[PDB]
Amino acid sequence: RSIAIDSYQEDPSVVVSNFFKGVRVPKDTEFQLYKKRKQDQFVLHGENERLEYDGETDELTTKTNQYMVGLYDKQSGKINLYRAPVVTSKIVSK
Amino acid sequence: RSIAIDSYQEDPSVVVSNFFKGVRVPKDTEFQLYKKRKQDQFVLHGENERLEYDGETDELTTKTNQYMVGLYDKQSGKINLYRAPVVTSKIVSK
Amino acid sequence: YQPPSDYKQCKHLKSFPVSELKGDNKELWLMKVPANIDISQLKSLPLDTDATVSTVELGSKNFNVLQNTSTQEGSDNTNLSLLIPSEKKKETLKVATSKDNKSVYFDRVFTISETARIP
Amino acid sequence: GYQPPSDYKQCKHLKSFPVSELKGDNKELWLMKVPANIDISQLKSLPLDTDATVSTVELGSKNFNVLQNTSTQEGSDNTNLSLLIPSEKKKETLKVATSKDNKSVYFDRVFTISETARIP
Repeated sequence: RSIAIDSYQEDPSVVVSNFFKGVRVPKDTEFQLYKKRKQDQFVLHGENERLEYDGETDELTTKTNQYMVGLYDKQSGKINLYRAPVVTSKIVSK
Repeated sequence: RSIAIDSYQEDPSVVVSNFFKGVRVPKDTEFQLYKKRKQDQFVLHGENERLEYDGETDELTTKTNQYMVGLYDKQSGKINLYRAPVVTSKIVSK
Repeated sequence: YQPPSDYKQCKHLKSFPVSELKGDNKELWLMKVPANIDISQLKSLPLDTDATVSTVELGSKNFNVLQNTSTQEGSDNTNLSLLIPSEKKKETLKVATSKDNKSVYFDRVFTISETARIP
Repeated sequence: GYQPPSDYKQCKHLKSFPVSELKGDNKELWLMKVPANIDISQLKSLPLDTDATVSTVELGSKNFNVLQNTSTQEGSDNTNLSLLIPSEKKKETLKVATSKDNKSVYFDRVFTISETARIP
């Protein structure tokens, strides 16, 4: 045999709580889960036929600030916000 | 005078790349985005009219290990994986 | 109640098949694995479900495997409660229970660890 | 071929951004730099004055300074900033956003939201 991975869920679903041996939690008990705001770090790679493009986010900036790309409507006065990484990149020949 | 937020996207969608002033990137250039593997930190809170439930993840275990809850099928030899935080909790009378 | 200043509630909790648990055919597992293994890239886990101690190939690296539930230390896991999101509002969690109304327990617990090295 | 650092994973399943709305008359493309501690999802409005160069907004219980960076000589030129968007041709790939005229897409405004001076 070999155990087949049918599905893998990376985003929060279940929680394993650790109390004490023989714990009894009433069936009616309702719980909430809270996640610490921890912003992602990225690497960007690009390839042309002639050139190579390579960049990364700044570790400290990732801790201090967030960047949003916005699509603003002059007429309606409405904005659509999108959180985005800002990667500083280099171009190198092949 | 206040801009209305029609939508906010927290997950990755677009990338802001920073090269140099006057950069020309051919439209055919293909890029890939890569994210640093993190483990999140959590807080768990529960309640009812008799007790209060409070727990958190261990900072070091978050850095060293990942936990999975799995549903295994003896017959098919297939597993369904779910990433999970392990929270050590306390019960306090209300 | 107010959570820590830098914690935000998880309000979009993904589904977990509660129903698949009461049936004789499915086993509920817990796996402790090194954080450096990218599970998403794996297609199979060649864990030997009969062995207490084994070895497993992942990527191109050497990992020891220990079926904790096969030792006297890992036989009792009644201290561990599985909280699942309710089908009503996947914004709140409740303890997973059976027809016996006593908390759901892990059938198997596995630990995957790196082999000793001298960095 | 290319290989990313050992602890970096590829971004698959990139979310939607309306590319088509880009060179639409009534639309502008903005970049905002904001403090990481502000929860944007809890906000219903951003009281930015698109007419001001400098101002003090009030989000939640705090006060912040606002700078329309594109209204300065320093931020006059932002041609170093390119927007990369998803592709319908190569799976999980990004390409530079271009206009109908094959011109590189540039930000119309850039804002920095910063906290007011405090001794923590």
